Amino acid sequence: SLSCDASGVCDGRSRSFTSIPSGLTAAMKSLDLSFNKITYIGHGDLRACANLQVLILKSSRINTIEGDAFYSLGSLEHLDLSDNHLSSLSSSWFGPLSSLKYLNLMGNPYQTLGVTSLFPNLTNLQTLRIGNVETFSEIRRIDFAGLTSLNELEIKALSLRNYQSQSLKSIRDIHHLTLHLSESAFLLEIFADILSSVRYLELRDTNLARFQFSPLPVDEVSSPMKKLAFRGSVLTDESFNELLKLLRYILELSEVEFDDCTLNGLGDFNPSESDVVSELGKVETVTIRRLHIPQFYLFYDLSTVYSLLEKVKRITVENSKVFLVPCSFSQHLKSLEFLDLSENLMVEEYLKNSACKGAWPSLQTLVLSQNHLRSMQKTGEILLTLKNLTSLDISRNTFHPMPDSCQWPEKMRFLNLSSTGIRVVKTCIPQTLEVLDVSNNNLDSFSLFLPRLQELYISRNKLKTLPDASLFPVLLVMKISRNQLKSVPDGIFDRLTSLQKIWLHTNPWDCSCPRIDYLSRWLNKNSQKEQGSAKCSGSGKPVRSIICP
Ligand SMILES: *[C@@H]1O[C@H](CO)[C@@H](O[C@@H]2O[C@H](CO)[C@@H](O[C@@H]3O[C@H](CO)[C@@H](O)[C@H](O)[C@@H]3O)[C@H](O)[C@H]2NC(C)=O)[C@H](O)[C@H]1NC(C)=O
Ligand SMILES: *[C@@H]1O[C@H](CO)[C@@H](O[C@@H]2O[C@H](CO)[C@@H](O[C@H]3O[C@H](CO)[C@@H](O)[C@H](O)[C@@H]3O)[C@H](O)[C@H]2NC(C)=O)[C@H](O)[C@H]1NC(C)=O
Ligand SMILES: *[C@@H]1O[C@H](CO)[C@@H](O)[C@H](O)[C@H]1NC(C)=O
Repeated sequence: SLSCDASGVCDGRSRSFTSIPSGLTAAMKSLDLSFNKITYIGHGDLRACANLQVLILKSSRINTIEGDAFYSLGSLEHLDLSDNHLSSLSSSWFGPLSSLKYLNLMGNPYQTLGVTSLFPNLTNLQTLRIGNVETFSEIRRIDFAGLTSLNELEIKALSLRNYQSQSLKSIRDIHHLTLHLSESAFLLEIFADILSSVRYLELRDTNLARFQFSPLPVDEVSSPMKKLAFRGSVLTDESFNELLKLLRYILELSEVEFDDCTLNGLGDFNPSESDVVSELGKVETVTIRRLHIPQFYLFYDLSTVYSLLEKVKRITVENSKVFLVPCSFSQHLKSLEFLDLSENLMVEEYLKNSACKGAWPSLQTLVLSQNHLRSMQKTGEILLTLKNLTSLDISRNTFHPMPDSCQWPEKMRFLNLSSTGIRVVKTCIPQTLEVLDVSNNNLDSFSLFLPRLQELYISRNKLKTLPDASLFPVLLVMKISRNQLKSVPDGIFDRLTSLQKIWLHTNPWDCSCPRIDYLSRWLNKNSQKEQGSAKCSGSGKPVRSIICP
């Protein structure tokens, strides 16, 4: 019942197969037998497809596979056996897969990878995923023997009971290691074994409240780790300080991320300057998303973080209930160039303290997207302290109408006012602008002369008339989809002499011929410039298809 295309890609997915279909051929390049009910794979089921490159067997109900089932798949590059019922793995399955690049064994109920190294013959392996949520409980030294370099290694071990020291040490290089660990018990041992190989370590769902640092029993070496991320972790202010002590081993770390974590303030954590980490090495990017701090009144005089972020260039603290960045802290972020405080609780009065006289000295880009700002004039006035600011994003803030006169940072060339509920644009917006986004608002027209404007985004508004071409003599990009445009003045787009891209779709274009002639002809001569396709109101026919005699 399977169907193959002309390139040997065959689909046998979501059938009710209870066994590998018979009559497979050497012409098959890809076989998808996922979501079936193939309980057993025998000695000869896959012997005929010797040229197979891709074999997907996800979520079928495989519980038994004969040891030599893959003997003729010497050209196989992708094998997905994830989410099946394999409670035991056999080294025999992989012995003949010399061309294998991707192997997914995750989601099967085995407790360990077995007593025999499974991957020594997989010399070309690039991606390996293993483990499960409830049963994988031990990682052994023999587990990764034979593997030298991997682009991605994912180990799901939420129920881990034991990690044999040095298990991960035999791997020479790992570009991205993803570890699902529920407890911090083996973190020091694991960390010690990946110091020479891992370039990006990602730790998921780890409760690190009990984590405590101790120098590692390993020889000194230059670690290639550049990125470290924690996803869904639980920390205490004390354990966080302990984690920072690991930085001494990863001197090239440049980026750190904390997503969906929770930080608990002990309330007794009174560390001396001796045990407190105040240096952050070469970390230049810090990204925090959805951080939950239960009781902030349980933290001490957090001034150590001031010396911690002095060299950081990019900081993101998104959707974490931030309502204030104290002035003294802002003054210490001397190297900061990009600051994103999207989806927080910032209001003008507190932003005024956050952006005090010498705050964020080097700042070039400030994102205050989804906050509680109400006045564009007051916001611009407050930000005059940021002398080097060139880009400002205040989108998704509910602003009252803007006035005719406003003060803004002198170098500001980018301003995002998308989704701010504005009904009119006034001269509050400066002529220094090169990029303006006023999309998703309630605008009925646009008449602002912005001589240096290179990009205008005004999609999702209520314009019934295209803004005058003379308003943007050097415009490169115009986005005006989803408005209420029915026509355009003859020759208008040819007057946008620098135009490179334009979005005109989702508008009720009137394709009656003694009117749509110019637009249809322009679209035919400028297909490269159009993004999306303008369609006629009613028929839904592409505007370009219309030809007026
Ligand atoms: C961020 O913006 C600030 C703007 O204040 C930049 O700092 C300012 O840099 C200028 C030029 O280097 C300094 O002006 C100089 O003042 C002396 C007076 O002693 C004068 O003789 C010179 O002719 C010149 O006008 C100014 O003092 C300084 N502002 C401060 C901090 O007081 C800063 O360079 C920008 N950061 C980056 C990396 O873009
Ligand atoms: C002006 O600000 C706009 C509002 O933020 C911005 O549009 C938004 O751009 C982001 C970034 O791509 C989109 O985010 C999408 O991707 C993230 C991460 O994968 C998801 O979490 C989001 O749900 C979303 O799928 C937003 O969708 C998009 N908002 C919309 C609907 O417009 C503009 O790009 C900014 N203008 C300029 C010129 O930079
Ligand atoms: C891989 O298969 C070859 C087949 O000749 C076998 O000799 C070898 O032991 C297997 N794994 C190793 C150790 O390379």
